[PDB]
Amino acid sequence: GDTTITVVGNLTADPELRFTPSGAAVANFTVASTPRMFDRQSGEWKDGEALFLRCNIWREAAENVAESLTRGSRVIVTGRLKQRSFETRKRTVVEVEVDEIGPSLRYATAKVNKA
Amino acid sequence: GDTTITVVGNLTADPELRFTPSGAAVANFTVASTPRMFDRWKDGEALFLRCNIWREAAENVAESLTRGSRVIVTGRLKQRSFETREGEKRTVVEVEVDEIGPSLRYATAKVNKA
Amino acid sequence: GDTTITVVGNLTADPELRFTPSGAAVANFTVASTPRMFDRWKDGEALFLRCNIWREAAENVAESLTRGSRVIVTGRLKQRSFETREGEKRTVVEVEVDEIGPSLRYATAKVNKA
Amino acid sequence: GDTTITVVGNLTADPELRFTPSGAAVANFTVASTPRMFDRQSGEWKDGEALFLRCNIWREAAENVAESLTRGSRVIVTGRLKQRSFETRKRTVVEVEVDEIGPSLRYATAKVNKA
Repeated sequence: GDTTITVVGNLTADPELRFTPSGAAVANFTVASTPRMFDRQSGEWKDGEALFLRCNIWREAAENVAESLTRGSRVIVTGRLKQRSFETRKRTVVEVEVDEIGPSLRYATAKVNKA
Repeated sequence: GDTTITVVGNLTADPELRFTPSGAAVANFTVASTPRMFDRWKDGEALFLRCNIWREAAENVAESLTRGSRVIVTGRLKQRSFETREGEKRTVVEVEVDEIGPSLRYATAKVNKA
Repeated sequence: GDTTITVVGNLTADPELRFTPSGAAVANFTVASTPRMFDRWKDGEALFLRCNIWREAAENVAESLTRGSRVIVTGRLKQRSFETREGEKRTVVEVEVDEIGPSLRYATAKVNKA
Repeated sequence: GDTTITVVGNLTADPELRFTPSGAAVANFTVASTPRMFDRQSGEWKDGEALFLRCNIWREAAENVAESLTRGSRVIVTGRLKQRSFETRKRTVVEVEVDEIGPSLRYATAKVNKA
């Protein structure tokens, strides 16, 4: 029993594809979820918190991401919340191990190809 | 305090775009979600959820997706209690979609930016 | 790849503890979840989910909760397509519970550690 | 549209109740979600990642938490993911603004009182 979450947002930049020594592909990126707060006084719905989530995806699904998504795409993401330890000069970070992901058809249309 | 859910699965039938005489557009599609563990091992159970999305998105949906497409759907769980004048006691569930996209798990897609 | 949901709401009726002749214990309860925004404004819509939990938890549930209790439920969305030999075409949904607890939003509780 | 999540875990310590200058109560705590990985070789299900989430809850619901929960209780939590900026000597942190919360009846029974 892991802690999963769905994140809707935009990619801060282009997907970053590298390779492990053994050859498996990995893509990393952050998504930016911006909520809209109502403001029951002056103006209608405004822009809320930031929320920058670093997700990393693997092997052949990561290959697909690198080929389909770019800077500032609106995506839907579902994944597991992981926690990593980085060294000072020492605390934690929170990332999203991606299970599924795809371009949101809210403001865009897509041309899909199955493998 | 609405109950929301995320659902991954494949569409069971091409989307059904329709227009309200008020000029608004609507898409209806149902998602079939099916677990699948492996070895000694495969398949297991299923879930069919009637879904609907409104406005622009609905048009993009009907243009981008087809039967069998693996989509990720997020939305709200709506429920109605129909009939009683027949004796019975029926109930149905649907999902008012917020966001939806094709999955890039087994596919690649060219996202025509629009 | 199971579809899970979180649900907040009140129990509609005291839990129904039962024992299987195999010595296992089972709890059945349905949650009613109802949105409620305010001013000019109150109430709106509803959701009834048949729930079931097994084993130890089931015993604790039947001892801790009653009708009207506000619980937080997390679990799995199970669905069955019953009947057809009647002409019709019925479908029902239930929730196989993983975790459940009373909500401390409008209540306090003394958690007898056990 | 915020990013919400459900966290099941245990409180690392006792709830910490303070008060804003105006009088509103606030409770803070971290929950510890430990997943169990199967290990299809030697041993059955093991203990997985850590996952420490700092949740903070407000006014009169926080009062209720401070009165009902203690060190190492198993709780269910549902909330929004917030991101805060702390000063170096400068990056971000991720916390959970709690909506609802309660003791899980998995291994414990509870005696509830309505207000």
